[PDB]
Amino acid sequence: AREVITIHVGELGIQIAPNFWKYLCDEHNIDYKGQEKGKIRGVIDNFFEKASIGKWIPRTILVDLGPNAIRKVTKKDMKDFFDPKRCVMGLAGDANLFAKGYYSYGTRFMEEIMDKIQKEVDQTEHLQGFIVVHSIGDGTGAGLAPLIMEAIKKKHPKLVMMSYSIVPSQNMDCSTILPYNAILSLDKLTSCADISMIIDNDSIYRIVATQGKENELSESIFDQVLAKALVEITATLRFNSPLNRSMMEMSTNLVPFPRNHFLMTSMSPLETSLTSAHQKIETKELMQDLIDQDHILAPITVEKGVFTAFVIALRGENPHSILQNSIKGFGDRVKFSEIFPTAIKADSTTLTDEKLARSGITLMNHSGVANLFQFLLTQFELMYDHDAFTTWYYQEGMQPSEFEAAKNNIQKLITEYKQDEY
Amino acid sequence: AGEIVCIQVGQAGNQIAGAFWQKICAEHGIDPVNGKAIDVVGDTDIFFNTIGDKYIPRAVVVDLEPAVVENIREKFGTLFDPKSIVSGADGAGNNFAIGFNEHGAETLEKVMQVVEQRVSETESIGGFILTHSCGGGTGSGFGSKILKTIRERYPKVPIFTFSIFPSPKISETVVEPYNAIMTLSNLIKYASCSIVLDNEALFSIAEKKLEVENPSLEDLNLIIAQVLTNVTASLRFSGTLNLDLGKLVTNLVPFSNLHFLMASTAPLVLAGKESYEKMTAKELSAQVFGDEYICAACKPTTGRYLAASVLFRGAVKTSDVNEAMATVKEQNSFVNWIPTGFKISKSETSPKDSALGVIMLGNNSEIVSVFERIGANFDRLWSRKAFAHWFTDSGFEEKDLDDARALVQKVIDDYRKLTEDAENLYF
Amino acid sequence: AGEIVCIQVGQAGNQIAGAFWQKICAEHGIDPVNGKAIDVVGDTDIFFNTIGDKYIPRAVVVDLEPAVVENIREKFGTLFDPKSIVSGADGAGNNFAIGFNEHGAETLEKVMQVVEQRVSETESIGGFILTHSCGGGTGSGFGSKILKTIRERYPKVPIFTFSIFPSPKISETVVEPYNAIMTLSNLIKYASCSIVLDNEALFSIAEKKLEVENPSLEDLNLIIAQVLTNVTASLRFSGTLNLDLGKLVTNLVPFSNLHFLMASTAPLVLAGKESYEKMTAKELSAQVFGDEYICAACKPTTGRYLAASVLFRGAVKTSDVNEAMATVKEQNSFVNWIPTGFKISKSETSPKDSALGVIMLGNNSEIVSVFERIGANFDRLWSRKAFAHWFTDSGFEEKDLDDARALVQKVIDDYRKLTEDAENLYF
Ligand SMILES: Nc1nc2c(ncn2[C@@H]2O[C@H](COP(=O)(O)OP(=O)(O)O)[C@@H](O)[C@H]2O)c(=O)[nH]1
Ligand SMILES: Nc1nc2c(ncn2[C@@H]2O[C@H](COP(=O)(O)OP(=O)(O)O)[C@@H](O)[C@H]2O)c(=O)[nH]1
Repeated sequence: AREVITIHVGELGIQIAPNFWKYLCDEHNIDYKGQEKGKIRGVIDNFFEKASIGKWIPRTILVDLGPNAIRKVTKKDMKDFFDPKRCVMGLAGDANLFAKGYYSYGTRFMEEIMDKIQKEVDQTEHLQGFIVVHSIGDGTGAGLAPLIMEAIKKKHPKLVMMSYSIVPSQNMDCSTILPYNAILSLDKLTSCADISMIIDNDSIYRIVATQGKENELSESIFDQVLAKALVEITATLRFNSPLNRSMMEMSTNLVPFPRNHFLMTSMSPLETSLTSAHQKIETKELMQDLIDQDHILAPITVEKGVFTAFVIALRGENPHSILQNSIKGFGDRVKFSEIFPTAIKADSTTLTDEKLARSGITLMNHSGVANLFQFLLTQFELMYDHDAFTTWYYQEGMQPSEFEAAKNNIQKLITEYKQDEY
Repeated sequence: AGEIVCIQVGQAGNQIAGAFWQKICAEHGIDPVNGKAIDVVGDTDIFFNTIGDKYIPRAVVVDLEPAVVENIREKFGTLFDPKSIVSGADGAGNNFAIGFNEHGAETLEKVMQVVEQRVSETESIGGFILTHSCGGGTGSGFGSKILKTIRERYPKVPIFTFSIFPSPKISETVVEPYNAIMTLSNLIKYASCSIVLDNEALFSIAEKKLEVENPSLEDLNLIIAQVLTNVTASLRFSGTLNLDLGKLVTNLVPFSNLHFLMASTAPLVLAGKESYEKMTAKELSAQVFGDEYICAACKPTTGRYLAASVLFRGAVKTSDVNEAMATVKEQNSFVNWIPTGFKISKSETSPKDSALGVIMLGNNSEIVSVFERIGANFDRLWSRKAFAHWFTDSGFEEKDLDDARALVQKVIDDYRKLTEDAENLYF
Repeated sequence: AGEIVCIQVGQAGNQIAGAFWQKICAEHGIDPVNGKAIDVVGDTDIFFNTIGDKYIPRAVVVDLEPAVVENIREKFGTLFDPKSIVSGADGAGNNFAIGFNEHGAETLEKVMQVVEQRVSETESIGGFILTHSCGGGTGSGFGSKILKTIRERYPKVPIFTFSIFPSPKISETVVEPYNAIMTLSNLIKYASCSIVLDNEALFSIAEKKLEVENPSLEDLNLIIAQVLTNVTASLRFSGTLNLDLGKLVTNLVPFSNLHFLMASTAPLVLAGKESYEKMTAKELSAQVFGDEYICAACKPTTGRYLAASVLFRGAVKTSDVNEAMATVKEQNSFVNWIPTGFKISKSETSPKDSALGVIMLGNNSEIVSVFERIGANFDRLWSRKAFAHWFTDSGFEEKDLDDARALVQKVIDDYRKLTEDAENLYF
C-alpha cells in the first residue's frame, strides 16, 4: 500500500480536519471511533494505520502554536479518533505573523515535529508522500507549514510533497496584514512543494451562496465544501482508479516545470446536501458543470487564460464515448499553447456516496493563478512601500531585505505564468 | 510445437489481453472464469497449459502496481495462475523513464523467471505476443525493457507487439509524446512485427459498426480482442495448410525496420445473435479493405501497399476468394518490386458469432502519418523542454531523447522514400 | 494552381466572409473553430494553407476598427491566422471619404504587405475575392482603395466582389447614397465581376424559404454564405471539367463595363435534416430562375439576359439538365447577338445538407433598377447638398462626386440601350 501522511498545520488546517476525516471514515465504512462498520472498502491502508487491536488510526499529525484548535478538535468534535501523541501544541500562538511561524517561535518546535513525523514514517514500508494542509493567512499556517515542508524535503528528498493552500477571504476571514503573510509564504511554497493546490475561500462563499439562493443552507456548508475538495482530490489515491494512481503521477501529469506547480480546482456537485431530490446528473451535464464559473474554486474563468495541463477525475459510470464528445465540445473555452497538444485527460473511478449518481473534480494548471498572485502582490506593495505594520515583523527578526526578496520572487512567478498570455 | 507465450504489461495491456483470453475460451469451449473444461475443440495446446481438466492460459502478467493479483481475481476469476503474476511496489507515473530505468532489478528478474518457466513447458517456442500501451508508464518503459530483454535471451523468435498509440486528435497527458517516441524507438529495434492500434479509430468503429450506444473502453476492447482472436485462428484450429507467427513475419516484412502493420476485421459482433447472415466473402473483403474498419488513425485506401495478408474464416468459397481478391488488386495501389502483393490463407472453422469472417493485416505507407504526428508533437515540447525534467532527472540524457527521435524519423523517411520512388518503378 | 485569396473589408465583410469560411470547413471536413483536421476531402489547397494538421484559410482581414483581432477571436476561435488581420486606429464613420482618403498610409501599406504574403504562398493566383458593404465607411471607401491598389499591382487577375447594396425600400443612413455611388464607381472601374446583393431581398427569402421565425442578420448571412459556397464548388471539388473564376469572367462579361451579376440559389437548408428530398433538377432550375430566390431587389423574369450560368451540384442526370434548361430558354428572354445564352457546368459532389443543389448567376438588364434608385436618391440629396460637407471637408471635390455619378449613369444607359435595341435584333 503506497501510504500518505497527512499533516494539518494552523488553526484552519486543524478546523478542517474533522470534516476531512469524517468523510474518509464514512467513505471506507469505518466509524468515527476507528471501529469497522461492516465491509471495508478501498485501500484503507493508504490513510489509516492499523492498531494492534481492531481500531483504525488516521495517519495524521496536528500542529498548532497555541493550544486551542487542537483542544476543540480532539476533545469536542471528533473524540477518541486522533492520536494525542501526534499533536503538537505551543502556548503563544502566532499573533497573526509569518515571522512567528517561520523565524522566532515556531522554530523551537521543529525537533518535536520532526520526531513525531519520523515516528509516523517508521510505521510504513512504502511511503508515497506527504500532504500538508494549511492556511496561507495566519502566521502558524503561513509560517510553519513551509518550515515543516523544508525540514521534510531535506530528509526524505524522494517523496512527493503536496500542499493544500487555503487563501482566506477578503471579508469573513479578513485581516489587515493578510497580504504580508500571503506573499511571504508563497515565496517559500515556491521552493517547498512539488504540487500546490490553491483554494480561494471567496469563491467558496459566492458559489455556495449562489447554490443556496433557494434555501437557508447550514453554517457548516462552507467547511464541508473546503474539506470535500481535498477528499475528492485524494480519491484516486485511495481507490484503484485508472487516474492519478499515485502522487508521482499527479506530479508528472500536471507540473511541466519545477516552479509552475500551482494548481486550481473545480468541483461538482460541491456537496451532496446542496444537490438533493432529483439529481440525475447525466455524464454530459457533469462535464459542462466542471468548467462552469460557478464550480471553480478560484476567481478564474477558464475562457480567460491558457491551460498547460488539465485532468478530469470523475466518479461513477461515465461512458468514455460521452467523455470524449464532452471534451471535443469544449471548443475554444479550453485552450492551451501552440507548443502543446490539447492534453485533456479524463476517466472515472469508484463511487461511495449512495445519494449521488456520479460526481467529479478537476485539477488544472492554468495561467489564471497569476491573477490571484498579482491581486495579493499589489496589496502587499501598497502596505510595504509605506511601512504599514512592518514593525511587528522586524521585532521578531525579519530584516527588511526578507520582504524585498519575497516581492521579487512573486513578481517573477507571475511573469512566468503569464508568458503564454502574450 | 508453435506454442505461444503472451506477455501483458500495464493496465491497458492486461485489460486488452483479458478480453482476448475470455474470447479464446469461448471458441475452444473452456469456462472463462475457471479454466475448467470437459469437452474442448481445436488445438488448445498452443495457448493453454492443460493440467487435469484445467486449461491454464500461458501468459506472463506484469505490472509495477502494488496489488495486481487482487485486481485480476476481481475481474477474471481464477482463469490466470497467480504464480505468473508479477506485482510491483510503487508504480511508474506515466513516465517512460521509471518503467525503463528506475523499476527495480528484482522486479525484472522475477518477470524473466516467469518467462523462462513458461518457455520451459513448451516442446518449441512459436513466438511471443506482447500487449501494451505506448503512452503509459509501465506498458511503455517496462514493456520496452522486456522486449529488449526477451530478444537478447531468445533471438530468432518472432515477437509480435500489439499496442495502443496516441489518438490523432485529442491527447491524454502532456508527457504522452515522450513516452510514445521512446516506446516506438524500442519497437523499431526489437519487435518482429508491430500492430498499430489507437482509440480514436476504435471509437468510430464502436459507434458506427457495433450496435452499442455510448461505448466505453470495455466495449472498445472487444474490437481489439476480435483482431487478436482472428489473427490466431489458423494457429488454434490447425489445418493442413496454416499460418504461424513466423509465416507472417516472413511474408509481411520486406526489410528489417519496416514491420509496422495496420489491422482490420469484419464483421464485428457482440455476443448474441445480433448479426445478419450476409454470408458473402466478397462483401467482407470489400469491407475489410475499406477505411471504415481500420483500427488506426490512418486512411489506407490513399496509400500504397508493400505487402498484405488476408485470412478468411469459415465456409468461404474458393471461387469468391479469387474474385474478391481480384477486385482488391484492381482498386488498391501496390509497389512494383513486391510483384505478388498478398499472402492468402483460409481456416474452415467459423468465429463463434458469425458463420464467416475476415481479418486483414498489412504494410501501408500511410502508417507514417501516425508516426509523423507523434514526432511533431514531441518536437514542439522538446524544443521548449516542457515536462522534460521528468525524463532527465530519472536517468535519461538529452542524447537518448534525441536518438530515439532520430530512429523514428529514419523509419518515416524510409517508408516515404520507398513510396515516392514506387511511382516510377512501373516504367 | 487556381489558388484564391480572399479580402474581407469592414464589419459586414467580415461577418459574411466568416459565415462562408465556417461553411467551407464543414464541406471539406475541418474544425471551424480550430482549423485542425485529420481527414479532409476535396482540393483544400485552393482556399487553405496547410501547415502540419492545421488548415489556415487564405484571407486578408481588414478594418479601421481599433480592436479587430479580439473581435474575431471571440466569434471564430483560432480559425484565422492573426498575422493576416490588419487593425486600425480610429475608424470611418460611414464616410466613404475617410475610408478612401483619410485612412493612413501605414494602414494601407500593411494591408498590401499581407496581400503580398498571401500571393507569395501560391504556385499561381487564381483570383481575388472581396467581401464588403457599399453603405459603410470602411467596406466602401477602404475596400474601394484596396480594389484600386490590387488591380494596379496585379492586372489581368479576376477580381470578384460580393457586395451589399442599399435596400430598395427603407434606407440606413442619409449618407448611404453617397457612399453607394462612389463605391459603385470604383466597382465599375476595377472589379472583373460584381455580385449585387441586398438585405431586402434576403429577408424575404429568409422569412419565406427558410423555416426560421424572425430571422436576424446571423441567419441572413447563411443565405449569402450559401451563394458563396456553391459558386466555388467546382473549384473546391475539382472534376475533369470545371469552373474557375476566369471561366466566369470570360463567359459572363461581354463588355468590360457590364459585369454586374445577379445571384440565386436553391434549396436553402439550415444545418440539420430539415430538408425534403425533392431530388429533382427540374424543380431546382424552375426555382433558381424564378424571382423568389433572387438575392437582390430586382425582378429578373421581366428583363432580358445577356448571359447566364448554371452550376448543378450532386447526382444530377444529364437528361434532366437538358430538359430543364430547354424550359428555361423557352420561358425567359435573351438578347439575340449572344446566341448560345448559357454557360453550364456540373459538380458531382453534393452540398452537405442536400443531395442536390443549384446556383445561378447572370446578366439581367433588370439590374439597372437597383442602380437607378441609388442614383435618384443621390441626385435629390446632392442637389440640396445635405450631409455633403462630410465628403468635401474630407478631401473630395464636387467634381469627384459628379464624376462618380456620371460613370454610374453611363453603365445604366449602356444596359438600357442594349436591352431596348435587342427587341429588333431578331428581325
Ligand atoms: N483500447 C484501450 N485503451 C486503453 C485502455 N486503458 C487505457 N487505455 C489507453 O492507454 C493509455 C495509457 O494507459 P495507462 O493507464 O497510463 O497504463 P500504464 O501506466 O502503462 O499501466 C491511456 O492514456 C489510454 O489512452 C483499455 O482498456 N483499452
Ligand atoms: N447581409 C448583411 N448585411 C449587413 C451585416 N452587417 C451590416 N450589414 C449592412 O451593411 C451596411 C453597412 O455596415 P457598416 O457597419 O457601416 O460597415 P463598415 O462601416 O464598412 O464597417 C449596414 O447599414 C447594413 O445594411 C451582415 O452581417 N450581413
